[PDB]
Amino acid sequence: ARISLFAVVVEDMAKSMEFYRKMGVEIPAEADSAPHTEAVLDGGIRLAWDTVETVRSYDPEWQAPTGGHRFAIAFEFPDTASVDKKYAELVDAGYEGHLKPWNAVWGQRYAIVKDPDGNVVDLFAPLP
Amino acid sequence: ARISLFAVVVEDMAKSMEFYRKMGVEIPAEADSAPHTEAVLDGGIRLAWDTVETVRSYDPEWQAPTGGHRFAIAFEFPDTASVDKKYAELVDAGYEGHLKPWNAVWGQRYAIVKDPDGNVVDLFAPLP
Ligand SMILES: CC1=C(N)C(=O)c2c(COC(N)=O)c3n(c2C1=O)C[C@H](N)[C@@H]3O
Ligand SMILES: CC1=C(N)C(=O)c2c(COC(N)=O)c3n(c2C1=O)C[C@H](N)[C@@H]3O
Repeated sequence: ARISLFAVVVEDMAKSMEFYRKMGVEIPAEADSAPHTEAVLDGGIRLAWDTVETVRSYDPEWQAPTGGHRFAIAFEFPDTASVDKKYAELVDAGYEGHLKPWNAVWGQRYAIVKDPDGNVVDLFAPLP
Repeated sequence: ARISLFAVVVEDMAKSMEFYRKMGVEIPAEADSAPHTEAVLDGGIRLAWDTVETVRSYDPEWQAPTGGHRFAIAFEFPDTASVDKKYAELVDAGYEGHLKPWNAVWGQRYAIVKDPDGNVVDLFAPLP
């Protein structure tokens, strides 16, 4: 078997797409009306989003979680200043800043925001 | 920016690695002792796991969620019978089967298991 796709459950497709569009993700046209949307990553792994309605049609037991994230999506920037700047742009836009940029022990400038559903999105670049 | 990595928070690295090894993922040697492990996917996107201890060193607010998944990892199989068989192998091994194989409305044989931490893992193949 091969990992082909990572999927995220969204309360509101259009609101989630606004966020991922801003992150730079290539979002299919008209995705705001879709029950399921896919973005294509290098190598052809897919990032997909499904509405809650969609999920409950085959997985009615689904309920949102509460509390911390089990997962994160990490976006790489071409330099460390770009991390700080994008963090600032996202907070401005009203997105939740979770952890302001810092120099991480593992050698990257790092910062953490949340998507509209509260999913963890990491911003990073390698340290000089 | 580019999506570079997807990260999962694990309570027990060795137990999570046993699971992902069984799914076919190429796991670095000695990963059971690591605070952070990465697997490489086509195109060079990384799948990473971090221990809870690791996460709390910079994100002490982290707590596990409760209830449903916000995310899933989807593995593709070369044919639909392989879905049923792998589902069975995983349940045998003691992993939680969440939804037994079915023919999904979107045109795939599909099944859902949970990893040791309760994360959702999809098994699928396209329908003839
Ligand atoms: C409308 C629709 C699709 N057109 C689709 O392709 C798909 C996939 C594809 O999944 C895979 N793995 O390729 C999955 N869902 C869907 C879905 O609802 C809902 C599921 N969450 C599932 O992931
Ligand atoms: C020990 C260790 C690393 N060697 C490492 O490389 C890394 C990354 C790399 O992340 C990126 N994006 O490349 C991230 N963490 C770590 C970490 O703890 C902990 C974080 N959760 C973070 O994701």
